[PDB]
Amino acid sequence: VGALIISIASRFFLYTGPPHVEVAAEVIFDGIPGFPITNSFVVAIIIDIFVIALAVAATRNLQMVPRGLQNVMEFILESLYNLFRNINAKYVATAFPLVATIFLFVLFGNWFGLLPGVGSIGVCHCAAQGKKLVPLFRAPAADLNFTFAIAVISFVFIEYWGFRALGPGYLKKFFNTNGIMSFVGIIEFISELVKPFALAFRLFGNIFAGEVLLVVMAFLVPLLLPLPFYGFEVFVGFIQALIFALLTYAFLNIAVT
Amino acid sequence: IASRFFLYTGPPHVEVAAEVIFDGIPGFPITNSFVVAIIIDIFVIALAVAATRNLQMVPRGLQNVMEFILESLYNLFRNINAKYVATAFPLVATIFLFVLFGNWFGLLPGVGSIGVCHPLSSVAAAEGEEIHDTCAAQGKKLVPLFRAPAADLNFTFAIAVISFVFIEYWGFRALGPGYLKKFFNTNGIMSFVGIIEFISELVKPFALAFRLFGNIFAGEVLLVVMAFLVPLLLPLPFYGFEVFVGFIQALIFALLTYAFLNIAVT
Amino acid sequence: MEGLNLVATALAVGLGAIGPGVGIGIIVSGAVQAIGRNPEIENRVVTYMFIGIAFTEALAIFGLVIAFLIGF
Amino acid sequence: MEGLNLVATALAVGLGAIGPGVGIGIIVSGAVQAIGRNPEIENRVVTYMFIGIAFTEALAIFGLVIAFLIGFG
Amino acid sequence: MEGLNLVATALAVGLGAIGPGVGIGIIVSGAVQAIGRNPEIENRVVTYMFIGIAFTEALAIFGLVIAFLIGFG
Amino acid sequence: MEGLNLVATALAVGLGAIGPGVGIGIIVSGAVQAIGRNPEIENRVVTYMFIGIAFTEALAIFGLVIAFLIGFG
Amino acid sequence: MEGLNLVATALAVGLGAIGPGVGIGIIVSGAVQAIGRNPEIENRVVTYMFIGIAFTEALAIFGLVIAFLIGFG
Amino acid sequence: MEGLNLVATALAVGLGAIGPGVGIGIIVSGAVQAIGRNPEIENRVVTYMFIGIAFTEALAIFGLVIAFLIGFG
Amino acid sequence: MEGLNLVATALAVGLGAIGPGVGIGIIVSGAVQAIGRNPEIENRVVTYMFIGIAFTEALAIFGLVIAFLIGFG
Amino acid sequence: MEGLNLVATALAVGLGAIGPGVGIGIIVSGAVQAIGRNPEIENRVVTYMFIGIAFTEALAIFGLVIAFLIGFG
Amino acid sequence: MEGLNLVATALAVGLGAIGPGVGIGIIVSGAVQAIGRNPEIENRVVTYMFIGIAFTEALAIFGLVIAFLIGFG
Amino acid sequence: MEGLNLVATALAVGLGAIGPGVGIGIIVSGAVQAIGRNPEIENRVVTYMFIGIAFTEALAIFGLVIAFLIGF
Amino acid sequence: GINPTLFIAQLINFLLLIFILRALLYRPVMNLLNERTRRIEESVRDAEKVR
Repeated sequence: VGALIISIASRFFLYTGPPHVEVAAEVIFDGIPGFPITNSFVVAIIIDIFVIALAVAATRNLQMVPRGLQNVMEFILESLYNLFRNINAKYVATAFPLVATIFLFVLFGNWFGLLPGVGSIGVCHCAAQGKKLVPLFRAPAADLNFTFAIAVISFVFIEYWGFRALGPGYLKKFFNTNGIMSFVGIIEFISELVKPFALAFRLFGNIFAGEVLLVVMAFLVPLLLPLPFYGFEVFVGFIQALIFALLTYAFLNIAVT
Repeated sequence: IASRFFLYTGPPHVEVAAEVIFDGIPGFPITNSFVVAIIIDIFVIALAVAATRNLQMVPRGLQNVMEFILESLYNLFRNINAKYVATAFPLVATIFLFVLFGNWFGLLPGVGSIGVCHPLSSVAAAEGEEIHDTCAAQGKKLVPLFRAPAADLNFTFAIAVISFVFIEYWGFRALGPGYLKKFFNTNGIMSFVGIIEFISELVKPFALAFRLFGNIFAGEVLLVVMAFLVPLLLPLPFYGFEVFVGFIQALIFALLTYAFLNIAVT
Repeated sequence: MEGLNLVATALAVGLGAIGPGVGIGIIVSGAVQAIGRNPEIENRVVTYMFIGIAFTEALAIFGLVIAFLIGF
Repeated sequence: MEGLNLVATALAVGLGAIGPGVGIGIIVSGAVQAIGRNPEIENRVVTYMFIGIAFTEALAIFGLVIAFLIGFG
Repeated sequence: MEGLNLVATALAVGLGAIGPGVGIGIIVSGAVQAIGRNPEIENRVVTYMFIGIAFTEALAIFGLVIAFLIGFG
Repeated sequence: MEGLNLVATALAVGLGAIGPGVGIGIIVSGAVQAIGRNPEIENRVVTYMFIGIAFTEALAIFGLVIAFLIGFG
Repeated sequence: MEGLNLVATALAVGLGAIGPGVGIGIIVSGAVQAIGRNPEIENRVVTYMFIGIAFTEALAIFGLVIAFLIGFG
Repeated sequence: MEGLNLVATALAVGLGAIGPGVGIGIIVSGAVQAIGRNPEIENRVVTYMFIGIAFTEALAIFGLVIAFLIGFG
Repeated sequence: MEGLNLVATALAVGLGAIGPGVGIGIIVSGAVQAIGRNPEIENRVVTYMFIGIAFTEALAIFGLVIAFLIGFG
Repeated sequence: MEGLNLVATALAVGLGAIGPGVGIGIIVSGAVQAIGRNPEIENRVVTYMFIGIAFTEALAIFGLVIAFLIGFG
Repeated sequence: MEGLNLVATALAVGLGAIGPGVGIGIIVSGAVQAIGRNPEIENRVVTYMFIGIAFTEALAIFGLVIAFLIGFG
Repeated sequence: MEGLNLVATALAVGLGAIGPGVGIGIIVSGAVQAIGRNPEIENRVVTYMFIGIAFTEALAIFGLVIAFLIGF
Repeated sequence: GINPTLFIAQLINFLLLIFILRALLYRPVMNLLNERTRRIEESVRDAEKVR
């Protein structure tokens, strides 16, 4: 294609308005007398349905020679299994399902955030009407509760497995050395304490920054300008999923050792 | 060891001032640094005369130490340039010895204590004491009769100017009209480099004098502040660092003078 | 003193860009240099490279998250 | 002050382009030094370089986004 | 006059992230180069590098928690 | 207090140029070192060099354009 | 001024994370490189690394103490 | 105030000295080291050196011309 | 207007921890590199390492003394 | 207020010292190392070194000139 | 406003610790590495390291002395 | 407001300490390394070494000079 | 979001998903991989047995 692109001035004809998407919390999807249904819980359930559907479609046959969707499903699992075998020797089977789920779920959550209608389709609670518009299908990782939940389950998993593998040694570390692990030990303890905060905040901030980047680049020029940033975002969603999986597995490996 | 750092006897504050003019009853008034420099020069002359009066084979005593220092200085100077290892030795060696003596004089007792004047008193629950001085009466400031000779800008400026003049004279001795060919030669981009080199050569003596005076003044001020912080046992590492730094700067001044002479020659 | 929160946000995001950006650059350069010298050890290297990049981005995202908390 | 907005936008951009620039330069220098020896790895390291470059751009673009969030409310 | 606590929190977090980021960057670069040079000494290396990333991160976290005491309380 | 916008433009160009400039310097140094090491891959190195330069220039371009948006309306 | 007290603690802890963080980072990078080059010198390497880490963390300790004194009064 | 223009142009010129100055330093050091290693390709990298120099100078010029727009108003 | 000195106290510590400790780290790196290759030279080089560490610590002590002077008047 | 021009000149000279100073330091270190590695090509690299200096100092000179303009009119 | 002298003293002392501290660290690390790789040349290398340290410490003491003149003048 | 001249002088002298300090550090490290590699050329390089420091010193002196122009 | 009830609800949702996914395809895929590597090892052993 030629570089003499003249459609870059489409903001005059198509103005998306100011970046109204600035909410740092959840918005209720449907009014239910029980617990509220957030904009992220509904897309979490949608991702659950999609993951279950692909899992049952790729394992309905259990063909010896994987082909089509079965090979696609098996390749990423083989890659993750080889990765965790490289990281640790005998703890791959103990932690593989949890890390694989916590990778795939956040992968599909970040990939859903780039889908059209995330920042546009919504429900009145619309500027012409008297009800303020709230967006629909807010990415689950943008919600803080989901990130805190995965961080705290990772912390529980690593602490429980370290304690089980090391007996009473992992419970109190080696604070009785008094020569070296007397000031390094408390630093390691506070690092472990703030590790779930870092793990949750990384994903939350990355996804929030990505979505506000999409909104701002739509605000500036909504034609052919945010394409490289959209490519970067669909790349960085998978990148952040792999980061979360690799970091939680490596933290488990360094805690058990 | 960790319970003898009493602060009941400490300075009320830190006296940081410029050069203090002495009384000067007769004509040509002198300063407090001038008397210290004269005393240091007298001591250096006495030591040199003691070394020279007993000169023979197998030196021992102060003469042996003087010979070792002279040999080390000669080796250091010949490591840079052997053309003027003996010709430029005099001024550099004298400046180094005078700087070392002035730096060592700053650690002697009585520096900032004797005032020429032309526990209960300490404040409780305070990091610093508030003990009044002897010369606090009559609105005086307890002018220090004893002070570091290098802590005055006049002596440092004079030494730097003399070193620069000596370097310029040695360069102009046998180099032809090379200063004009090296500075602003009007040969491509070399003119800017020559102008910058000339500016650096002009500012070098001011830089050296400022460095020496600032180092001496900052060492004295740091020692005073450390004494005001804790009465004793706290400033031992700082005093050792200052003692090492005095000799380091005394040697560095001579090394820089020799290097400047070599660079002007080459 | 209006607009002070904007200055706070700018300062936080700028410092979080300056620090972790240089950290990311150093990490990636060192890892690619090690791979170029020793391509056989690349599989063992890439995991730790991602770990370091994750830590740097964690600091930067700390800055950005505190900026978001300041803005709202 | 009334003028703190635009300065903040500037402080969002100028402070946001210091570290990413140095990181980009260091990344490209490392990739070039790693392509001088064993250019048959020319794909892989460059791919990692791309990973790295994205991360640097990410930080930079964050500031730019914040700048717009300061530039127009 | 009134928004100084927000500026304090922002400065605390930014200055606590600007330094340890470069620290962990050089830690990871050195550890990677040592791993590539001598894979047989990896184990101690890993522990030591984690000890390193135990230190600097904590310092950053210290700044963060200081900001956590500044924004609230 | 009306001159704060000029300070904003100055900061946006200055701090936006101090980053990409050092990166460009490191890129050129690495490229020249690689040419010294392996001239036959030289052209390929040169290609990647421009890419790296472009990215830094991109930031510099940003550091210019928003500055005008600070200078102008 | 009503503020200018939280900013003091913020700046103190931030710069005390700037300095010792990069210092410990360079310490760990050098130590791990020396470990990779020389395995059996690990005892003296570890001892000198710990000495340097303590000497570098003394500044961070001073900064934290000063910040605590400012915050408490 | 009535002096913010002077501060703006001074900061702009200073940062334009900061960035391209370090860029030029790194470029010259790398080019000189590579030329000393291998003078045969010297002229070639010199061109690239100058190219890099020009780019760095361009950034400085940009800052300078912005300061020019601050110098006269 | 009144608490600025407290902020100054932070600076008198804060930046005072930036230069020395990083330099200290650099020193340690060199020192440990000197033991990665030459074990028996440790008695010659640890003294110079301690001298450099003491000089950087003296700069830090200058900062701490200034902090004490501006924290009590 | 009153000292805005003085602060402007001081900041400009300080930035033109921090940038070009490190630039010429890198230039001289690289040139000296290259000369030590190859004394036969010394003249050429020396000229290149001077050229680099003749650029870098020039930038600093520009800053000083700008400061003097702010000092005078 | 009121206590600008103490702020100036703290800033000058902090920057004089920032710069020459890194300079001394680089000098000592380079000298120790060269002595470790060349144990028969330190007889002048140590002296050259000391004079470079003297230059950097002279700059630091320049900062300290100017800060003292601000605080007591 | 108080006197901004003190702040100006402090900033100028401090930055003149920052820049030329690191420049001198890099220069001395490079010269020491080169002397340790090839001592037979040391005089030449040490001459050049001093030249570099001179320029850096001038820059620092320049700051001090303008600092005095703000002092009085 | 700050409320602990919604937090615990999302946590329980995640636990239910990891438990149903680990028993749906993770175990069959792990068993398939184990069977494949057992097939490879018995193929090698049976070639040795052929010799």
